[PDB]
Order: sequence, then structure tokens, then C-alpha cells
Amino acid sequence: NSFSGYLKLTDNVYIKNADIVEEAKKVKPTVVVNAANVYLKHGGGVAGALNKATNNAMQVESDDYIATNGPLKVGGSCVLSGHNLAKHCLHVVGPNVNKGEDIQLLKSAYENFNQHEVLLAPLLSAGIFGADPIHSLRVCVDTVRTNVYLAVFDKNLYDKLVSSFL
Ligand SMILES: C[C@H]1CCCN(c2ncnc3[nH]ccc23)[C@H]1CO
Repeated sequence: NSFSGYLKLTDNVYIKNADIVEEAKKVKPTVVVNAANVYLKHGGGVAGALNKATNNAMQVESDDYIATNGPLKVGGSCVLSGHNLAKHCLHVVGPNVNKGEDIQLLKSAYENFNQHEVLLAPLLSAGIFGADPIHSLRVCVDTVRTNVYLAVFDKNLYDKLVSSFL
């Protein structure tokens, strides 16, 4: 793909200080990952921002998905359209550690990435779900074996992540 300006972290994990929405608009990847909740209610953070960029089409599609299939599992995922941003969106639910959900489920969440050869993705559980971002990055690197391009919006956090020893 046309991923540009990324820093290599490992054999298969690359990182960039960017809004995942802007990266998706530029690159139009096969798969963009959403940091979803089990109800696919895309209110804020990555999910709200991706949905807004689709003019709410992501939410309309998600509502039909839930009406048919019910909620996702914590640690689970589903593949839906990427609309104008990507071919597909992999909606992945990391644990909400601020609500007592088991942080071990973060590994299960990242395992979903292994079903896709290349992904543009955020750090799961590292926003309002309250997991330590360095921990989320470590779980990502230790779990995902396919090619993952991570976008981290916050500059201060990015700078910290890339100066940390995993
Ligand atoms: C570690 C993440 C926590 C959630 C929010 N973050 C985003 N990263 C990339 N693109 C994004 N778009 C909108 C939000 C957003 C990261 C922090 O900046």
C-alpha cells in the first residue's frame, strides 16, 4: 500500500503520529480497524471520528448488524464495510478496564487482526477504556503477526510510545 511516513517498530508493526481517519482517507486501505464497543455505538474517539467521516453510514450499517446479530463479545469483532475510508472496517472490542472488564481480553481483541494480512489500526483500549497505552502497544506487538500500521493521534503520546522499551 501507500502507507508513508511510518516508523518501524518490529518486523510487522509500524507506527505514525496521525489521525486514523486522515490516514484512511489518504491510503484507502483494505482494512481499517475501529475501536468499537459491543453495541457498535460509534460516539467518540476513533469510532465517533470514523463514523463522522462516513457521514453516519457506518452507524446505519452497524445498527442493522446489531438488529440481526446482537452485540459483539468483549474481545470480539466483526467485518463491515469501510465505506469511503477503506474496503472493509474490522470493528474490534477491547476491554473497558475503566468498567472492570478483564484486561486479558485485550490479547483476544488483537488476535482478530491475524485474520487480515494488512491493517490500519489504532491502539485498542487506550482511550476512554482506560488501559495503559504502552501496555496496549506491547500486547499488539506480542499478539499480531500480520502487517499492522498503527496511527496514534496524540503527539505527546506518540513521542512517549516510540521512546519506550517494549
Ligand atoms: C491511543 C488512542 C486512544 C484513542 C484515541 N486515539 C486516536 N488515535 C488515532 N486516530 C484517532 N482518531 C480519533 C482518535 C484517535 C489514540 C490517542 O490519540
